[PDB]
Amino acid sequence: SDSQPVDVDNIIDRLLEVRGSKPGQQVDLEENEIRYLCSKARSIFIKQPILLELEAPIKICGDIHGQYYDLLRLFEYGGFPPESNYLFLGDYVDRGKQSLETICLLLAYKIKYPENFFILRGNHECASINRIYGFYDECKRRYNIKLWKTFTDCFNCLPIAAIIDEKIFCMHGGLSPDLNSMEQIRRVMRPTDIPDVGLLCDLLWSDPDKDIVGWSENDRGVSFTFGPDVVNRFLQKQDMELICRAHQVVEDGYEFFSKRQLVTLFSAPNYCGEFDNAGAMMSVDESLLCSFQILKPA
Ligand SMILES: [Mn+2]
Ligand SMILES: [Mn+2]
Repeated sequence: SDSQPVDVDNIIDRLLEVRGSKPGQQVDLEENEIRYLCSKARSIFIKQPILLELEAPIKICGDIHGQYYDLLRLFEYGGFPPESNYLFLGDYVDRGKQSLETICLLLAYKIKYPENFFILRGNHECASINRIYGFYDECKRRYNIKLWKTFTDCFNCLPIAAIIDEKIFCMHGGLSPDLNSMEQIRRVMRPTDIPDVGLLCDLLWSDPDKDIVGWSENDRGVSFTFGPDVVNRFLQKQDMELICRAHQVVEDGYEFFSKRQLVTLFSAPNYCGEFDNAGAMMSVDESLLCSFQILKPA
């Protein structure tokens, strides 16, 4: 009577209520509502495979980094669920100052539309990184450290890659020298933190590099860079048409690599208030043709 079961439809309403407002306006979610979001989505993440098999049509977004009103802006261009299906590619928290609203809306939509809304792990969906780039501060300030740990236990169960109609391979970062076969991705055990070495690390951290042949060291201090030859060989070996990744700011919101064999998507316009970039959202139709909706910075 005083207690109630958490209602996901009700939480989505309060999250979308600030649509007509200024960036900065928060959303009071109750601490048990957020634990419900984390625990219910965690259960869905664990049931669903760690390598998602998805079907077009689908809209795809890159990094968000707590720019919550840009998340709302993306849904205004793409169609609020369930009007469009979605795949997000990671990096939901840190750097911006409304990571809480950002991840909460995504978890809510994962729970409400579990067969039509999908989110992948990025390298900022790890307790170690997000305790230096902002999400830890934000949870502590607005709630408490124990809630932040509820998020990271959930983050540790996030799927790590996706395949769209056997032809588009999707991940936050890039390829790995240890990616022997897709089965190796399916066997990655959850929950786990992101290691400093190995297949899972590279999937969430590696970068393409136009000026390299093969694999070289990554200036991020972790994982590697790969050249156009690496993408070419992987698509031949795996019989696929496109790698769709995020993880890097790109001026026009999207940017191809190795003769359009790989695309980088970035969905946070005017990233950090510094970069003057657009955001892009990639639309994949049943013919597996890709088009881009562009969100220029306000
Ligand atoms: Mn990022
Ligand atoms: Mn990243």
